[PDB]
Amino acid sequence: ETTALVCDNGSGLVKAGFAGDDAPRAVFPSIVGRPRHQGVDSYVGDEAQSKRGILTLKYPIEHGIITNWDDMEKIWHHTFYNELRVAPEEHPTLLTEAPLNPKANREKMTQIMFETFNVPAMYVAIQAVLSLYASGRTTGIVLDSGDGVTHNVPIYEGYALPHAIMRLDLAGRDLTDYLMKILTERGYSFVTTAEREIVRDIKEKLCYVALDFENEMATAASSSSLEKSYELPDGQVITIGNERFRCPETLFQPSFIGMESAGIHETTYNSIMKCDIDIRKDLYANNVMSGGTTMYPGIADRMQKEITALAPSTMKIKIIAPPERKYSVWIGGSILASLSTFQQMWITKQEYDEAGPSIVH
Ligand SMILES: C/C=C/C(=O)C[C@H]1CC[C@H](C)[C@H](CC(=O)NC[C@H](O)[C@H](C)C(=O)NCCC[C@H]2O[C@@]3(CCC[C@@H](CC[C@H](C)/C=C(\C)[C@H](C)O)O3)CC[C@@H]2C)O1
Ligand SMILES: Nc1ncnc2c1ncn2[C@@H]1O[C@H](COP(=O)(O)OP(=O)(O)OP(=O)(O)O)[C@@H](O)[C@H]1O
Ligand SMILES: [Ca+2]
Ligand SMILES: [Ca+2]
Ligand SMILES: [Ca+2]
Ligand SMILES: [Ca+2]
Repeated sequence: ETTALVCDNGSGLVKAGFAGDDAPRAVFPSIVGRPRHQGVDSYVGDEAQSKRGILTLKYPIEHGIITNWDDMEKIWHHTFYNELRVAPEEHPTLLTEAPLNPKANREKMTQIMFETFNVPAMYVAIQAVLSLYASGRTTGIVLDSGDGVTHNVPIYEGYALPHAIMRLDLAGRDLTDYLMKILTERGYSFVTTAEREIVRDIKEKLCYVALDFENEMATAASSSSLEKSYELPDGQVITIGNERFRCPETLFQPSFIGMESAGIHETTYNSIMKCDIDIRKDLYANNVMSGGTTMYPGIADRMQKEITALAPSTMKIKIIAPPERKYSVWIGGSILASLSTFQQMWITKQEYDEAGPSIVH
């Protein structure tokens, strides 16, 4: 066939699909399972998830960086052959990487696409910058927060400013774990692997960011107005009250999970302050949120409040939170891969043959 592919590999989820679609058609867990003793060769994604229990399950991307290459090769095979139902040798493939991904790492991605999958052409794009593009901008500061890592990435005239990038190893998995902890403290039992998945769903369905933590805690202590009932698959019902906003509060106050790090408002400010003073105005007016961990209701308003408190009193602050932002990286990749002016930028199989891996730089 013909259509270019966009594969946005994350710590928790693979988002894959065809350039020109408006969302990824294949979204599945970035997990590879190989047989346990009871099992007695490899499974990926939803099937791995459902056959977990007779598999040893591994995440090949850790905090946004590919670390297990053999399992990553399995992910990509499943992506092409099982999910997209394509022959990879027939489709140019755009892949994504984390900010500050080592050069040796982008090179191994490239070596594998060509030497294992025989793709005709490929490209590796930085995730946060693709999210900025998806919002129609070439200058701004992205907060990209997923399952495994959070970054602040200031971007000027199309390209990230690497000296000002901030990485925080606090993201959605840590929030899921903390929700599990605080639900356990309330008296619920969430221990099994099935139960951890339930907690992730609760997080995604019911959590939100309070505008002011203390005020919200006081409302929750004196009223039922913030309570929600959540129905488990087996029919059991639990009440979630202040856990709804205590969970994502950790993004702003990482001390809730024992981390000494600055919160996401502070890392955003600190990143802007590492940039030339003459571009800061434009960064402040173009803070784009990306990634599943930015999906909490209330997060934009809270960011607005917190950045306003840190920034000069006359600064225009604007937080942009696209509704599609679980998929902003992928959408930016799709938009980019379609541009007429991008077609020259693909690395072709023939160019790889002459130069070797470092051509991707
Ligand atoms: C000159 C230096 C280049 C570098 O890559 C240096 C690196 C060194 C390391 C440093 C950390 C930084 C990294 C970086 O930002 N890389 C680029 C990044 O991967 C993005 C996704 C990309 O590949 N982007 C490629 C964009 C290619 C497009 O570039 C343009 C110019 C720049 C802005 C870009 C905007 C494309 C989007 C899809 C369109 C939008 C937002 C319209 C305006 O709505 O178009 C013209 C068309 C062209 C096809 O920059
Ligand atoms: N509505 C929501 N509310 C809160 N969290 C959400 C919501 N939807 C998804 N998430 C969380 O977003 C995360 C997945 O987001 P995303 O796909 O951007 O991450 P990733 O790319 O796999 O990881 P990373 O970018 O950290 O490598 C998960 O932790 C998931 O639970
Ligand atoms: Ca991601
Ligand atoms: Ca307070
Ligand atoms: Ca703290
Ligand atoms: Ca200057």
